[PDB]
Amino acid sequence: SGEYPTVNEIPVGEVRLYQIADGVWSHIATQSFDGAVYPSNGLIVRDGDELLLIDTAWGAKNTAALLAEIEKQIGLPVTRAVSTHFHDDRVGGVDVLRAAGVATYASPSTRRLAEAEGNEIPTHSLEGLSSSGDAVRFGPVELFYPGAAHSTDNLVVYVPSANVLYGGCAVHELSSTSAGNVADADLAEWPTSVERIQKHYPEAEVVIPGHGLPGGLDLLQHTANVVKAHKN
Ligand SMILES: C[C@@H](c1cccc2c(-c3ccc(CS(C)(=O)=O)c(F)c3)c(C(=O)O)[nH]c12)N1C[C@@H](CCCN)OC1=O
Ligand SMILES: [Zn+2]
Ligand SMILES: [Zn+2]
Repeated sequence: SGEYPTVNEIPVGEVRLYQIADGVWSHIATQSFDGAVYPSNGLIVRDGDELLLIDTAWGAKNTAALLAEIEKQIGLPVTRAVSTHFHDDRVGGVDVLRAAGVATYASPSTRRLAEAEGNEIPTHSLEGLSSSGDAVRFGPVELFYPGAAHSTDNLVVYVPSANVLYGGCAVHELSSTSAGNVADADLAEWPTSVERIQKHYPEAEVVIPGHGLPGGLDLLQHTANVVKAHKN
């Protein structure tokens, strides 16, 4: 009934949308992994009479449910998707998208990592993002490569019309007590990468983490804090 939906409020397989700003929504889904249930976020950005999707809903059936929820709540076609790193909460569902008319994109790094680790593989490579600090425009967003953080390939997304910063899994929610799943993380580089985000997007008004509740710019500093304390 209007608050941001949390992990215990979304059964695995169902998707909810949350209006962030005019023409900007997050999507929230839940998934089981190693015997625990986790929420995850993605983004939807209105692109004229089309929609740009950022990240899958963490699995094929969740991503089919995402498409159905978008048609119910928004009713515009998803034409393009970007995955912001290679893990299953970002690319799991790319095959569903690709069979539903969606052109799927990721950096070449993400594509190579997804292929090597047996995850689903976006079709199109996003050049111009291979050095930290790089930025490119993609429809109504800017894609930014901050450097290694949660993963070496992680991208963040800015919606300039709304000053919405979608951090993906390089950014954690304020309640987080650790740096999440650090399997592929670079804990030493992560604070430097967060500093790059902070410097590049100082006018962000909403910051959305890869998992959990959106907030303001404090999510970036909180992320740096928990990552440094995790590493130590
Ligand atoms: C599929 C993904 C994965 C699965 C399950 C959980 C997560 C979490 C996670 C965990 C805890 C918290 C709460 S908290 C900040 O308070 O600790 C959280 F917010 C997020 C993250 C993330 O942190 O983004 N991701 C997860 N996987 C799998 C793995 C693949 C490695 C392949 N080489 O790595 C990875 O990320
Ligand atoms: Zn990840
Ligand atoms: Zn994640």
